[PDB]
Amino acid sequence: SDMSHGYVTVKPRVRLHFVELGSGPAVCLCHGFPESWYSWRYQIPALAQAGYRVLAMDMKGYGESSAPPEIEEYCMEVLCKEMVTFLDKLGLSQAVFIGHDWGGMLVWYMALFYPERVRAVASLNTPFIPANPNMSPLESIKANPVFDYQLYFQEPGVAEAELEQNLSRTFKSLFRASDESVLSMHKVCEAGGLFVNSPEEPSLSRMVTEEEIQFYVQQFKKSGFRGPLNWYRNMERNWKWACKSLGRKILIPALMVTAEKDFVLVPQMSQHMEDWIPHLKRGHIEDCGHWTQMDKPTEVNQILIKWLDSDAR
Amino acid sequence: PSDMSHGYVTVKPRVRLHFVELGSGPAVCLCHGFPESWYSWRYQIPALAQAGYRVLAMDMKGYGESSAPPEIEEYCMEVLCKEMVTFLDKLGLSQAVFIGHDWGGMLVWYMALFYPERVRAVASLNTPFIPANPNMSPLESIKANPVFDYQLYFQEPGVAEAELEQNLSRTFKSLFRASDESVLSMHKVCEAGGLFVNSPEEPSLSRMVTEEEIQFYVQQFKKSGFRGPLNWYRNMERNWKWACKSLGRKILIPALMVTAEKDFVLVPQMSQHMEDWIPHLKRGHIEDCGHWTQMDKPTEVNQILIKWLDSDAR
Ligand SMILES: CN(C)C(=O)Nc1ccc(Cl)c(Cl)c1
Ligand SMILES: CN(C)C(=O)Nc1ccc(Cl)c(Cl)c1
Repeated sequence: SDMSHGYVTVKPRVRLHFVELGSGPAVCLCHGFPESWYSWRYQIPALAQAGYRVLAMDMKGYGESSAPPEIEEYCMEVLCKEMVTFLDKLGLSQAVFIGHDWGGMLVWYMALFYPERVRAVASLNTPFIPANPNMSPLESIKANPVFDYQLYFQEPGVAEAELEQNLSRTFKSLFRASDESVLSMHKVCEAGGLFVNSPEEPSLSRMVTEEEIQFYVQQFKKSGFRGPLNWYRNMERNWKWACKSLGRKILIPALMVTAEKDFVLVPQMSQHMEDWIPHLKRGHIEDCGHWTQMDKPTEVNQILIKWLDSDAR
Repeated sequence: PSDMSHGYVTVKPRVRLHFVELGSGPAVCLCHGFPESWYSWRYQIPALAQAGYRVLAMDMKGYGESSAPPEIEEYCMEVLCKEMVTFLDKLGLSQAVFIGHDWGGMLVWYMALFYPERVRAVASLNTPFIPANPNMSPLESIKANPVFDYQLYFQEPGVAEAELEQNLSRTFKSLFRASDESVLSMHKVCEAGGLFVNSPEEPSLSRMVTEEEIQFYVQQFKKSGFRGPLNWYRNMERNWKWACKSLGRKILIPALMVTAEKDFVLVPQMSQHMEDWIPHLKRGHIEDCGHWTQMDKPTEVNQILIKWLDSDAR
């Protein structure tokens, strides 16, 4: 309510919500899973004070944005085309796209398929992986044992039941520092699911407060986890769309920000990205887990502003 | 509306302001008049955005999707201006160019007077800047010129509301007309019954508007009615008292005064000697242009606004 709330209808059933702060070049912030525009809480005033027009999104299936139950509505192709329509209705020819996690995956696809609409691209934790035309996306998940949670997120209604059971428990178990993390994502089920080692009433992490956790709880009461989980349920569709580009390079200015303690989106996954992205710049945050914006907000703000002032402007 | 980006800012616990947003560049805040909408800037919105400006076309307090409290005090220039400051604060805008028409034009002058640090540049269509006379009554100023008789008719709450809400399609078809098509006789609102006495039950469509454009204003005014819009007129003494607190000071920021040759209420002669109080004042004049400036001559408005923005606001 201290924020300016924007609403853009991209499709007759799809309406995208965003918070707006500041003046200057348009900066579109895209959150990950299971997040909110609120994940960019420390970045919003910092980027606006630096001289940028901040557009922090509530991604499709999250918060005040439309959440259709259809799985097909959450493929990279549909999501990217909606983001282009979002820019068109706002009268923006270009925008700087900064994404984290699943938002980071979206921003790379936006830079690859629509470079004329992306002034500059930045990604927190998520690397740019060029699709292998000879290897199946299911084979890539099963190769590394750490991605076992993704297979558990495939069947609709299964992960939804566990994540919606107790919202306060869900966010308190997920939004933790790496040394405070008790998640065993490498071996999901036996029965317990994602939160087996986590207790019924988990302790509050050093990054978040009770008020911050309760904000995500209220937001996820509106639509649940179906929409957010459907982002994982389009692995074959996204692989086929990424194969359509093949060989082409992202020529626009780019930033890759790696997190030292992110065990799922490891910094080593970002290697050789400069071969596919010639104008790639690098950022690295030590003592930083998966929840980059929450874990090290000061380091994120400094890295983003420095790059925006030199490469995006 | 469905093709537009819709923004919402809660300025007070009971007051929420709606706006349409288009383009990138310096922030340009468009403020409509009475009994209008953000839609009155329909020709200006894509034109200023294409010219390289971030357009914020307001639904003023008491109109459309914006909050409409029944209280008269909520529509005085003091409350309205403070809410616009809060609107800029929550959007993270240090400054914005303020372009107003009619009652919105009055707002932009007060915004430039009391808050010049938040106004990059000020522009007004038809509405002049008149410094309040401390030794002259506000009620006597309206009674001096016979043309402002309709304002006295707009004072009693519920009276004008009943006539304006009776038939919304008839209301907008009788008001939104060119000067040569105008059937209104606002100088004698006492002898006859209402404002639309000379107008027929089913008035003809004006050369400036289409049937679908008239239908938009009808749908918008079904939400809150005419109480909120008419309360802008019911704060004459309160607005005069606030204007007297500034007395002596000049508007030092860049300014533009756009006069309309055929506006019989906000006559171009009312804008005379404005440069004495506004040193950096620029001028614009549209011939064959009635009260509904944006509606009447859209191409002329766009050209005058773009030329002034590129030279005085940048
Ligand atoms: C494919 N991607 C980006 C993910 O699976 N990200 C992701 C998001 C949330 C969590 Cl809790 C985990 Cl372990 C990974
Ligand atoms: C004090 N002002 C600006 C007005 O009374 N403006 C105004 C608005 C609408 C109409 Cl129909 C008329 Cl006659 C005057």
